[PDB]
Amino acid sequence: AAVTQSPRSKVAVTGGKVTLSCHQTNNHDYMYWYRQDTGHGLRLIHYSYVADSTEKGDIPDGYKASRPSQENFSLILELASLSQTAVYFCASSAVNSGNTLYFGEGSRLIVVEDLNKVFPPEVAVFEPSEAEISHTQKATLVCLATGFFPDHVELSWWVNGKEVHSGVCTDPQPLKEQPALNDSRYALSSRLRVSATFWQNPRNHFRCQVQFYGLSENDEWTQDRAKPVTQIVSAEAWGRAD
Amino acid sequence: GVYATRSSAVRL
Amino acid sequence: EEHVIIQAEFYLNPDQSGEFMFDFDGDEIFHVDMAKKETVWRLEEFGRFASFEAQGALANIAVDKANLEIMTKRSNYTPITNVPPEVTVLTNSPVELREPNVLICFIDKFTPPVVNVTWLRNGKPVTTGVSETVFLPREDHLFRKFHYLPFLPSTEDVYDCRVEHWGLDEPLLKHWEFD
Amino acid sequence: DTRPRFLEQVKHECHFFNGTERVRFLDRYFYHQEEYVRFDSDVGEYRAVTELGRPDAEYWNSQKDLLEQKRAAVDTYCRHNYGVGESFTVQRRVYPEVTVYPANLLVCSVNGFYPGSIEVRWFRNGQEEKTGVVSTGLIQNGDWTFQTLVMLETVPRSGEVYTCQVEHPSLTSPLTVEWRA
Amino acid sequence: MGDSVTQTEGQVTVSESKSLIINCTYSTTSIAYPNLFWYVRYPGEGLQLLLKVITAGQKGSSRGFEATYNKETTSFHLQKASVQESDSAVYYCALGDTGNYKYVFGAGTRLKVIAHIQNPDPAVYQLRDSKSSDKSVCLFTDFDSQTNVSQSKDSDVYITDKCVLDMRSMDFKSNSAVAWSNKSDFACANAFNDTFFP
Ligand SMILES: *[C@@H]1O[C@H](CO)[C@@H](O[C@@H]2O[C@H](CO)[C@@H](O)[C@H](O)[C@H]2NC(C)=O)[C@H](O)[C@H]1NC(C)=O
Ligand SMILES: *[C@@H]1O[C@H](CO)[C@@H](O[C@@H]2O[C@H](CO)[C@@H](O)[C@H](O)[C@H]2NC(C)=O)[C@H](O)[C@H]1NC(C)=O
Ligand SMILES: *[C@@H]1O[C@H](CO)[C@@H](O)[C@H](O)[C@H]1NC(C)=O
Repeated sequence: AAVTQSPRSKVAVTGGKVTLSCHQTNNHDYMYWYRQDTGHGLRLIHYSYVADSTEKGDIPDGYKASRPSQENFSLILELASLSQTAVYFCASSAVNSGNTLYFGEGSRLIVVEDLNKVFPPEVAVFEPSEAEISHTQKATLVCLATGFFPDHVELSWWVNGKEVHSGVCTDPQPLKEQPALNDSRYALSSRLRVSATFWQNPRNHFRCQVQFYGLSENDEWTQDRAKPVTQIVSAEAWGRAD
Repeated sequence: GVYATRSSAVRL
Repeated sequence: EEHVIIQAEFYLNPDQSGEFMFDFDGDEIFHVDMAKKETVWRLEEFGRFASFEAQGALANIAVDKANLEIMTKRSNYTPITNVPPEVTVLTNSPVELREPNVLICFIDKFTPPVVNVTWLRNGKPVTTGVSETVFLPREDHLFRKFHYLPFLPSTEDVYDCRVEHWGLDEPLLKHWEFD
Repeated sequence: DTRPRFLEQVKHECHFFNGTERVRFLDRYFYHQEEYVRFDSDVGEYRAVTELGRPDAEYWNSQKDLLEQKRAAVDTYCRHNYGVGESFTVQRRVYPEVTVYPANLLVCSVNGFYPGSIEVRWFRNGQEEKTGVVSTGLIQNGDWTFQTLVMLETVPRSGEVYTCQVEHPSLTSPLTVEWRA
Repeated sequence: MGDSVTQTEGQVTVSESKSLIINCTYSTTSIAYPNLFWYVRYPGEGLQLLLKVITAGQKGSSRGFEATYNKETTSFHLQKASVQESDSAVYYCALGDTGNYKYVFGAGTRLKVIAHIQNPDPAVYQLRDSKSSDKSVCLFTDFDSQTNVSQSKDSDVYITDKCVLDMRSMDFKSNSAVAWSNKSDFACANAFNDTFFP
């Protein structure tokens, strides 16, 4: 609401131009662009405290900034490199707020070498075992998403058309199917646990939804397969009385 | 030691 | 023990001149070179014991420039009335022939903070060894300033400190001679 | 170039009493030479000094995060900066140089000392004079040193001894200079 | 030898209703008087302020978290008495200098909240696909919070770590892990490794 940046996800090729936009509605004087790496933390790329001017931060190599008005601060990558894949965060602050930082939602950027290594996921749901039912009077459904690239996916469970959360337990991060390669496709699973009687109701509908982030429009696609755009892939199952 | 800047407030 | 530290800023339109300095008990700790974006210490020793991030001063200056534009319009474009300076010339040490000394030109009680100061010897300009301070705040919110001239006293040399200011009708000449 | 000028000033002020034990902070805004709004740490809010600053007082007092910094500046700014330069500002001591020379008037020239708190005395035959003693007062050279001149209106008699005595926090025992016939 | 914020490295896993303490100390050479901040980043969301303190000696608190600005030991340790399922996020310790642009961030600490179990019943089960009954997966579940799941065997078998509970789950909190393969010459008993294994 205060600071909004776009796009939230992008996939681009090496040597291509990527620009990240950032808008704030707080009339703040400072704007910043940070980079989020898992082992390094949050590093400053460029900042601005006055319009039409930009100051270089700590790691400005390979990035360029521009602040054409007090409300907008863009980050331009002239020739995108593999080293520039990270989550980019925009921020603002002003003295009238004591220079506390306000952050945007984040821009997750993945850069690849051929753009044809991105695949949407394949989703399947597995029904509970009778052994669990007889032993614990509980039923655990397992969802499995495989063969997707990049690993930017969000998984959710839907029971009778409404999202559920109680009983859901998802993996912390996807695992690499080919952990030796730098272009490995990923896999992710999640568990939904209910009562035995709830699963034994044939009127109860279970659906596993996987939000995938991939290509956008205006991306040249000349492959036999379908263009791996940002989409949702789903797998469902119905309860069984016996 | 490092001197602190006290900030000037911004009107309007 | 009574002490006063002041962080003093001004901004001047339409000259677009800004200043940022710290005052301790009437003396300058440091100011920021707005052009070079650098901290300048009044005494070189100060830079061995303390430091300052100048971008804080540049931030305050950009804010003061924006506040001034809003205040100019809110005052219905009421401008400043010039106040001419008082000028006095003294030495920092009792004078003796050929013993090194310094002429001090004290420019005081004036606004806006813009002046032209010139040292003259026998009516000709001199620049060897000269140095000067920035504009120093006064408690009545006018300004003061020092200009310095190291020199060897003689019976045959005469000196003048020539200051120009928009509040003066003609350049003010403050004269100094041996004894 | 007779164009009109417009002057913005800002003074952030830290007043120290008994070291850093009492501290008063002032966030002061000026238009030309007119103070129009100020924050006093003893008040806790911005107050308009003139009607020209009533909009700024009302708006800034609505910025609670702005007030939190000002209300804390006695600690986060005043006492902080005091400590940062203490060793070369509060603790600065420079010895005065003392020179006596005849001007029927004797001058005692005390030059180059810091800080300004000083006492200069004239003595005639071991007795301190009070008539005919005039002083320039404290004169700031602009470079962290003071000077001061103290004149003695006296009728020099043969054998009389005149002594100038300077007391200064940088000295463990007063400095004295003598002038005779 | 400059500016730095040192945080608890990597991840930190805690069970529900249990205490938490995240380490944060700092060392500065170009800051004047720091303000101290904790920022939190929940899954999917961006960064947002959790708490802050302006003057040394005082503490901020929000959502049951607490941190004290301590200038004696230049620390800002984040604490919470009873952790909730909604407290799973990445926590960043930071300091800023209010009069300029400077900010120093720590490397961030990930919090994983898991189920608190006092009646464990560790066992593995076998599930079938709802479309082709040929595909199958194994499920290790109902184990205590002390159990650590090893991950290896062969490169054509996959195993996940302990799952993180849903941020807004309020029931059926159970630790679980899943394994699957394609070799069709290994079963759920051979996978992973007193429990149950039918
Ligand atoms: C700037 O102009 C406004 C408008 O003329 C001034 O406000 C008026 O001030 C007079 C007093 O001199 C009042 O009698 C009026 O009622 C005010 N309002 C209006 C609409 O006229 C304001 O005082 C001026 N500011 C300065 C600094 O002179
Ligand atoms: C200080 O001296 C300069 C001389 O360079 C004066 O400014 C220039 O000359 C005319 C007057 O002779 C000014 O009107 C122009 O604005 C100046 N031209 C420049 C600077 O390129 C300046 O006005 C003097 N300042 C004062 C306060 O007397
Ligand atoms: C001056 O400073 C401190 C205050 O805590 C103390 O040493 C001393 O008692 C103070 N003097 C007075 C008169 O309060």
